[PDB]
Amino acid sequence: KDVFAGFVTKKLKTLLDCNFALYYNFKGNGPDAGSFLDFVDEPEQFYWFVEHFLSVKFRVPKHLKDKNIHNFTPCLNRSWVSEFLKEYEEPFVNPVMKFLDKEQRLFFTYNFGDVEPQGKYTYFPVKEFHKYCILPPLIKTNIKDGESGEFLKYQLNKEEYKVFLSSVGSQMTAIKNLYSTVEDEQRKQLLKVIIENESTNDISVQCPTYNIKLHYTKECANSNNILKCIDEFLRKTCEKKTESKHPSADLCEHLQFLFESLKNPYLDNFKKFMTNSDFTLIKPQSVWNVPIFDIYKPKNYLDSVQNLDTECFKKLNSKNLIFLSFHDDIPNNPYYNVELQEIVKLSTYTYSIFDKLYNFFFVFKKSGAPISPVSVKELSHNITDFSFKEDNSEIQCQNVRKSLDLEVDVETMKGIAAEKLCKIIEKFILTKDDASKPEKSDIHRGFRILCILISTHVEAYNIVRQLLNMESMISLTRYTSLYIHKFFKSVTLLKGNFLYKNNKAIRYSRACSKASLHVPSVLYRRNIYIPETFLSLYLGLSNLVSSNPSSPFFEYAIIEFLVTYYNKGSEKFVLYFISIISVLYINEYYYEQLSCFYPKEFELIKSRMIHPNIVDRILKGIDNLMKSTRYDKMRTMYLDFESSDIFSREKVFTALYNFDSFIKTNEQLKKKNLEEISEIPVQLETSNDGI
Amino acid sequence: FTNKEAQKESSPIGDHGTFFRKLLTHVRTIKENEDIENKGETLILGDNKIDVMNSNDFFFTTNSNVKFMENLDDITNQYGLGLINHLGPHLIALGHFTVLKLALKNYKNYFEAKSIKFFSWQKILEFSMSDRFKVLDMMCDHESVYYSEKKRRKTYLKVDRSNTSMECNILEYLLHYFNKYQLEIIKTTQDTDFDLHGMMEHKYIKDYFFSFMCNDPKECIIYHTNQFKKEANEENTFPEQEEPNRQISAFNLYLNYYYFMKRYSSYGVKKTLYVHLLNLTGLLNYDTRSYVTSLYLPGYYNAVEMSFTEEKEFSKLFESLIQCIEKCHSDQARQISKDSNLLNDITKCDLCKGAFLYSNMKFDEVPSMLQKFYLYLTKGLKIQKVSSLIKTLDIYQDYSNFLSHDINWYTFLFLFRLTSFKEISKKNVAEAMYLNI
Amino acid sequence: LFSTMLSNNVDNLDKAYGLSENIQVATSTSAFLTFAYVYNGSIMDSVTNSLLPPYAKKPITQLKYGKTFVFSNYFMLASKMYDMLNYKNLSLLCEYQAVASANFYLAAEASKYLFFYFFTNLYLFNRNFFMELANGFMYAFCFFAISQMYAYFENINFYITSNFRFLDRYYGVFNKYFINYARIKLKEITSDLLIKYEREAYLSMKKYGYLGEVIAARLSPKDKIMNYVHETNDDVMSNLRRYDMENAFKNKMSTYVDDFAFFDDCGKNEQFLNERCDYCPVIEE
Amino acid sequence: WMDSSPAGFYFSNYQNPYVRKDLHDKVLSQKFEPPKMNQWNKVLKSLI
Amino acid sequence: ADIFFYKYGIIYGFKV
Repeated sequence: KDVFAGFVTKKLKTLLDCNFALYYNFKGNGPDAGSFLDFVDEPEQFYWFVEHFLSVKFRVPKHLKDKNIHNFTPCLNRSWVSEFLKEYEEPFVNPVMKFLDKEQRLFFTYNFGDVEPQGKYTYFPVKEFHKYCILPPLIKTNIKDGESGEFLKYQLNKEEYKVFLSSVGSQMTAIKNLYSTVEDEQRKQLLKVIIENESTNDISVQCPTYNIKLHYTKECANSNNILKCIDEFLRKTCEKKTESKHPSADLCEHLQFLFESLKNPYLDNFKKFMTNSDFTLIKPQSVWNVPIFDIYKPKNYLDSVQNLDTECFKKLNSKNLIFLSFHDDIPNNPYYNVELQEIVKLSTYTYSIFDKLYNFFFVFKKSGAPISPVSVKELSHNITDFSFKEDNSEIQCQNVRKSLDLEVDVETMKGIAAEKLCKIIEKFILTKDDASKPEKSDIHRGFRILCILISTHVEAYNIVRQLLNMESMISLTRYTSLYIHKFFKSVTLLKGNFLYKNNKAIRYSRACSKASLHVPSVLYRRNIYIPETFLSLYLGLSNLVSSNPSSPFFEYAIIEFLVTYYNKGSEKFVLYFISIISVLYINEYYYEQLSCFYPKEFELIKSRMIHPNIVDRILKGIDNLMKSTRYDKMRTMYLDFESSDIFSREKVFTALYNFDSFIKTNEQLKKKNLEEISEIPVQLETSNDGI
Repeated sequence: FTNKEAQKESSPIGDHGTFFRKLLTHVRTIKENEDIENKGETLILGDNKIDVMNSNDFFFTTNSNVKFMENLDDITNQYGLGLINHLGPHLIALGHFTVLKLALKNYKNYFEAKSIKFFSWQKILEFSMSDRFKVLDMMCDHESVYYSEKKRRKTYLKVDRSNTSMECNILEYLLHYFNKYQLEIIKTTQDTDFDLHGMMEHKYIKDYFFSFMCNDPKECIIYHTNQFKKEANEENTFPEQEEPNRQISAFNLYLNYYYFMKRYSSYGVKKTLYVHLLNLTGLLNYDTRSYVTSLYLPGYYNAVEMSFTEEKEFSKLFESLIQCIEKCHSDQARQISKDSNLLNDITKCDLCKGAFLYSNMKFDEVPSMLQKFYLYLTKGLKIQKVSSLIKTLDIYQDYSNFLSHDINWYTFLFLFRLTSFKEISKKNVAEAMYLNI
Repeated sequence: LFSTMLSNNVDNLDKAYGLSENIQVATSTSAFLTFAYVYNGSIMDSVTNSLLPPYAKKPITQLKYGKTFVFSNYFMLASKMYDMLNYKNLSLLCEYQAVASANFYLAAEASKYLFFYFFTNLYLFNRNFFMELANGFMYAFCFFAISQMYAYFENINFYITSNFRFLDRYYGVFNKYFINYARIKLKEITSDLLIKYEREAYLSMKKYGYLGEVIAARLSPKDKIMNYVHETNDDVMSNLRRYDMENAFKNKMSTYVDDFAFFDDCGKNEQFLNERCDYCPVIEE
Repeated sequence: WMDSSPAGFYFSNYQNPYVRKDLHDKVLSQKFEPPKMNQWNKVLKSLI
Repeated sequence: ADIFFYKYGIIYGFKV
């Protein structure tokens, strides 16, 4: 328990160095790049590094080759932060930040010679000034039909001499054929393609984009309304251009080439814009919805061919646009503020992002014992019925407790589901008494069962209402569990949501949005032979598991599907467990809620559900099979990671009745407007010069 | 089936040794330098030009002489084929009798020691199309994991499968093509009101099919409904007499047989599809009456037409066969089998020689089946690269109207496809079948 | 003539246009509205046809001079043939579509938008008139489609695919769609919500066009190429024509409200959730 | 010929020069007719 | 017409 003056133990430096090596070599064959995270001058990168690498038990990805630091084997299954804050009394954050930055400095000098640090810029894309370009108009005519030998199409990546005329001529094709002055050795084929493809009624331009690359917190700390800090950075990149190591700064130039080419009120307002300190020209081009920046996060999924650069730390969400205009308006939007990361004690941060589930992989390898498949020869020694489970009897209307109501539309259901989950989270957050010090806790036992169970309810409601022709064919909706997923990725960023900057709802919201994803993967599956969409309540299980509910092999097939995930170490096992059980319960909920009160709807939809008496036998078979001399490690592990409130019919049906009661009560208050989840920007008029 | 005294009328010791030696000599005489470039094109049509295409027997596999049919029977019976000659490639009947043969060859294990599981053929058709193969695996006593998650044509090739006796390859082929037949029926009925999805709870398939012809999930006579007669117009014209009670059961034998024999030949396409779909919904449940009705319906014979999809030419498919016979002209066993004793353990190039001798026999001036088929294919339809027989409607319809003159045409196609796979000289039958696609 | 005698649901299409109400205006305003829709939808479907691959257009589309004079005579022939049997209401539609052939320089959206637009513009409360004119308009659109499909003059090969009776299929599909649309929303109708529906329809079309041009400007730099013009060789176009004819009725007219929202951090087995497709075959190599 | 018909002027007028009102009283009370191909036949014959 | 390939017109005239 030293005070951590300036240095650490020797066993910790090895872990830190292997962490640095894994980071720099993550994409492979790159132990030299300039992906230097500047900790001291950008505090939002320190926390990125702490979240993704420093406080995570060590695990090596796909890499089977040999990488410079040798070897990883002393460091596997250890987390740097938990060893640090248990060796010393936990100090402030600035000493730790300086210490890590200094050791990254010495690591980056020991390798890659003496090339300088300070990268990891932030990207702002911009393309159009008023219209028709910003960048040197290397516009491309992407018409088809006429490349020499291959599928390629037409290209006209033209030089800077393209420079156009004034308002004298107003037609794109006209100005196109006009400037054929000389065009050494390319004139005749250019006019060839001109007379060729002026027909077919399509001519494209599409000139490219330019990325401003400023440091976010070094130039936008004060000076709110991000547009302001961007423009003030733009006017500091003029000045007798002779700079050194200030790259991506020729933008003053590119616009000069454009201003001297159009007209002369533009030089006037442009030069009065400089050196007056009050002239905005950034002019947002959309409505700027909630998720502002698109931060980069690694993954064990081998991020696809969409690669931009190994410097892009943040980025504009691509539904928020920017164009450099004069004489325009800036509508009032509450999302222009510059909000930065607040520094924290490095213990409350590590504790505020932590859930036990993601340690499953590290328990598996510590316990071993991988289960073995069943090998049909053994299956004929253990199965004794082969009877095909038909059971087509009647329903007893005595004690079903009418709850269902088929008059609420779907958007209201989505709103009410989101509101109910938000209320549950609000209740779970405040736990008595939250007195310091809060040491370490897990997500309250029984929450995932609530998301998954409340999301299956809404998905099945959507399917049932679509089967009865109660939804207009112009406002249909696939995957109601989208609106939940999205809605919980940005719930701590919405004004007036009662969870605004709580910092405790993140791991509750993240838990909750990684499931909603797991519900419709079961409820929609598209089997291997005739892949199409079906709108049923049991075909998804049959396609996922490759068996029928009446077959004598259904429970074995379900358990084997789960066993394929239990091995290899994987949290998918728990989530798929819960999702399958939930679908089975929701079948027998809807069957007896329709058979007892909607006899017409029931005589239409009777063949899309199973029965309340087949589901009972299936569930009994599952629970009997889990507790028998095999598949037992599975049950112990599940009970170690999640609650045993499934397997209890009466504890699962009270949740459904409670949700129905909540709908009935708080439906006369539901006129909200369904926060939008789309990814296409909402444009503004911008009738500027295009003639 | 055989002990109607043999060694007296249907099996000599076998003069085919000299035949095979001379044939190999001939094919190796043709297999020389480039003076003739089409190998499987000149040894098929040896003598030309004789035996004009069209005279009254171009459509049948034999001429009007009974001795030629008797000789074909004898040749197939001498090798172990036996059953595949008297039954066609009928899915239901060949499955039934191959399971009976399997049960006779391993009687003590099944029904005395009771160490292995045994299912009837009428029960296997009642499982889902992914469980049918697992149920076949735990009956032929083979080792394999139960849960697969992939397709059968990719899981089959993950174990040894240097298999035991041929019944197990025959049943694999039959299950594969029964699955194909089911999927084709389901995909081709598919109106804008029916929609008939995939693995969908056989009971519910029957309920939904009856709730669409006569708008009620109870059974009704489909020949009297208005949905049955949307394309053409029908008449009741049945002996409405009870015999002996009201409410005929829609699976009755008399009703179905009567309507078949009276008017099946003047139906559209939707009506033949509806007839076969009614029979299939009978077979997917237990319903012995559908098991019996499926013995005269024509769609269970011509499911072999789905077997030819490779873009090779007929000559290459003949060359593959020639090369598997010459592959087994070296080893001692087996030179010949005596009869079809049904405990006889048929081997592979026994099947090879049987299919060859069956397809390539002549009677003193008359072309074989290969020559009639090849002449129809090249001079009649003018098609090489035999996978265009099923790519266009008119070609396919003429092809299926030609094949329907004789049921030995289906046996010819069966025996020819079984031994003309590409990797047939190295591997087994079902293994080559799955390698081919 | 033969593909028309050999069907069941042409008389239903005939009886759907302009019933003499009681004693009333006798579809004069309906005549105006249908003529206006012919006039505009002609340009609409023609500019839709403008950006297409080969094998999807008629030979009357490639010739340069005298292109809007052949369609006139083809449609006049079709109207003569429809009149010849008994269908005096299906020949008037072809007469309109032949008169409106001069100006020849996802769809139901524009159909309903134009219908609401012109109706509200003309009547600025009788509720039956609205229903019969809406039925006539919506059936007239499908009639435009089917009438233009009686073409392509490919000697025999185009009509031998597997269906050849497309009229009954199209009628069943559109009948179901219109029954649903009429029963659900357009009910309890008065002179307040017409303006509403018009506003939301115009907003919806503006959103559709905006996203269309956006994805058009976005599709080029991506590494996801779909050819959109495969070949001009006269052997692969027949494959594609047959494939379109076969898989035509394996699609629906339904639109979804969330089709540009996507799932994040999927696995390898959860990718199918991002396809947003019907009858999606899985292809390997 | 089509863009000179009595019913071609208005459909070319979407920027309203007070055209909606007289269009609507021509359609409500007066008889509004689309051009007939019979009219175009005589023009065709004359120019041929 | 007479196309099916020509790029110009081969118009002729008939009556039914």
